[PDB]
Amino acid sequence: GILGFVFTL
Amino acid sequence: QVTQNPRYLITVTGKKLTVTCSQNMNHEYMSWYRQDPGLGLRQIYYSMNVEVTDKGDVPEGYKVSRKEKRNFPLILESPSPNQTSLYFCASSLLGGWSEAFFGQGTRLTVTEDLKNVFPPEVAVFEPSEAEISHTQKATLVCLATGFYPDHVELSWWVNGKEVHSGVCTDPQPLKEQPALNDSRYALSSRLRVSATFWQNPRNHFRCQVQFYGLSENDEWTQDRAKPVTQIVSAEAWGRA
Amino acid sequence: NVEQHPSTLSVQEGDSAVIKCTYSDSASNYFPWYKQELGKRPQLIIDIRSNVGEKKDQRIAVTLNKTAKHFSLHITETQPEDSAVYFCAASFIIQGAQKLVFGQGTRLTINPNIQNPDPAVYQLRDSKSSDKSVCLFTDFDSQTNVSQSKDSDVYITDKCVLDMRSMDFKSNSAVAWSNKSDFACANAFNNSIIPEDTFFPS
Amino acid sequence: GSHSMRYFFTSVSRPGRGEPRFIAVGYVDDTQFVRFDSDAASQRMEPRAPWIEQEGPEYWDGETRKVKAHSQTHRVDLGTLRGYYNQSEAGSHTVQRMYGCDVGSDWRFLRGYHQYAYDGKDYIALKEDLRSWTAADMAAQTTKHKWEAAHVAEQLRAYLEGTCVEWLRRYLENGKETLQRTDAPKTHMTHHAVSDHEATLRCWALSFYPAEITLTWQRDGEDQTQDTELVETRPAGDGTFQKWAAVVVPSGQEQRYTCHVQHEGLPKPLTLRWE
Amino acid sequence: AIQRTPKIQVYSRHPAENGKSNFLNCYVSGFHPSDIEVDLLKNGERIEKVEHSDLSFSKDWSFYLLYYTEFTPTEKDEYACRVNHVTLSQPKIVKWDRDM
Repeated sequence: GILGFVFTL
Repeated sequence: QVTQNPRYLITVTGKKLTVTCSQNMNHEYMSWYRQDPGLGLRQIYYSMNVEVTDKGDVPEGYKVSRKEKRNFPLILESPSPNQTSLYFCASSLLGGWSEAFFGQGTRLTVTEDLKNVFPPEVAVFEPSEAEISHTQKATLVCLATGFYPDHVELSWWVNGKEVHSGVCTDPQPLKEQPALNDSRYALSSRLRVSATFWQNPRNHFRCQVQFYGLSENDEWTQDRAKPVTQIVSAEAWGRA
Repeated sequence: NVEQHPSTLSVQEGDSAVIKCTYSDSASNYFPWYKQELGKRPQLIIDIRSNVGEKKDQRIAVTLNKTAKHFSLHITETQPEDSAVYFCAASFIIQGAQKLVFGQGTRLTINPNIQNPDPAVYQLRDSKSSDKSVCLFTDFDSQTNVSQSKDSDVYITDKCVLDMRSMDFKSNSAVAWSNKSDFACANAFNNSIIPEDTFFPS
Repeated sequence: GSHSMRYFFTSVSRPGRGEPRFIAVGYVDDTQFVRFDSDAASQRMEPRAPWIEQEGPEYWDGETRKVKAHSQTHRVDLGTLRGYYNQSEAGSHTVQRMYGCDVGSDWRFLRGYHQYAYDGKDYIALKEDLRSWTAADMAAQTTKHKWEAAHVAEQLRAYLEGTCVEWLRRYLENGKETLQRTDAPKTHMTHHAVSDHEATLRCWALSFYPAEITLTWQRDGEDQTQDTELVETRPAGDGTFQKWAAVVVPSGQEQRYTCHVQHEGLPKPLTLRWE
Repeated sequence: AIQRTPKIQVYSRHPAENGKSNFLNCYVSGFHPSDIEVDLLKNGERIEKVEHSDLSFSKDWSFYLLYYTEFTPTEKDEYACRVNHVTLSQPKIVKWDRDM
């Protein structure tokens, strides 16, 4: 399973 | 910093308005929130970067733009009474991850009719001789009544200087007639001094209320004085 | 959803305050607290990330249970300046973005510890008019609750604390008024509100 | 022996400000098991291995919502990067991202990865300590500094050392018959005449798993890479891999040359010779 | 930008045995950017039913894809992969040799 948070560069 | 204007605003229903938000913080992320009693901070729209915009949880009735990094205005094409609120712009280095830097807030009241706007009447009530005798202290009370909207700032001035010691003002105004959707408001404050200080007739105590009202440009056709932004005061002098 | 209850909390000066938030999404990974003084903007005071169970900053701290999905603000040794609305948030993915979702807020009030209570009701006259007065309930201990009026024409304010700093003196008060000429102060500050030892002349 | 889980993400802008294409794939070892393609109809994370299909709706819905957020993030990123590199909106550009974890034979965390490329070049990477970042160009420093300040690495570290490994372990167990197998190479040599008096010898390895393999040529027991051709290990299409190596030799000297095959499925390395 | 031309391999899934069904593969790798056209040819013509893998990439960030279709090798029929990429002035054709 993949990351459960995201963040912009 | 994050720069949000205006601090106070009155509009009639249906008349387009824009609230500005500017930041010079080297932040890509900006957002708009609405703050209402019991509901916290609800997101209207957000912008992850220049020319990127996305709806928040309460976008209806609002629009935004992000043509450059520093600015993120909020547009209300057709203001509704239910858009009466406290609006906050915020910016962040990384949305969802870091400090939200808030603007000062915009307090917007959308009114059905400019006729409903009224400045405060202000009165000062003098210390009781019973209190003076019992406590050697003296409490003044200021009452500001009959204003709408609830956009006021109350201060006390003693011998011409603003004071904060011995003061407490109601955090929130009272509705004079709660069932009315345009109920005018009242607000109280106390200033307490020494009985000795009060008993000097050269001592001067002024309750000042700054009211944020109608602008220069607003039309006004009623016969009472136009309820523009103004200061309304009452004052008492000490009594031996 | 991020839930913050209670809406309101009163604590005595010097005691501790605890404010709790619950959240729905187990993936939430950032949990900040914002303080909003009356009339002012929200400001971040402390935060925590999900890799940590407690973080402190002297008097204040945040504790997190990411399994049970709740977290709390702790304020120890409260000071009057701690009086404010506090908002929690949780960050999680909503609608394709990592988003701070705010709770509803908690209004914290830090009440004074009244040294020598001297409850009293006074009537105060307008500097200008002959016919206008207000009522002042003052110098009561901080556990005293003040009801609002159930009368159309009687107005009663909430409690307010003033600090006469040069005297090292604090006092509570509430104000009441009415336009009915047969109004008496007791119609607002009745013996169901004021204590038995209340000084109430005239 | 050792195992890995890896996710690969590609976001590609087209000229003219159109909406980018986003493709995500996930691998356990050398076996793909999921996909998301923005071009496809479903708009869902989809299975690409039999052992993952048993996962329930909360999986698929959850992976879908997360991957869509990945996608959305990268769409923004493509714009942001154009800014950072002072690029026009005239061309097509690419963002790539990979992350995942390795475990040892004991299935304990060994290593984690989380890294980006822009237009095919390294942009930023999480270092091996999972606590710090590497970014070569100036343009990427802004990102490093954002992510440092927001403590992104701490959160990635918890996933990579933790969650990631847990998933990998789950997939290894549930996909045991597929993933925990070793398929030893089937080998053979061919011979064709070249020119008037030379011959190509080609050493073949087929139907092996995993993909890691070594093929080498010796002349009279001396390793040789000269006049040697080695192709990239390639997918057969059935979950196994293929590879070959060739040498060109003078005719009559074929028997000097030996091909050596090494693979995990082989008890001992193999030697082949043309006869 | 970086532009990297694809490596190309054309081959069968299983050992070619004339007259027996098989799969024809064209593996392209090591290319950048990702846009690429790959056709499998039978006697010079594009085979219509052709599938491909999901886009992925290698450690060095270069891309790879597998294109594939059912086929039956014969003695007579010729097969090939044709590749178009920004880096190629004209399409590149790689003929299938059953021993490659």
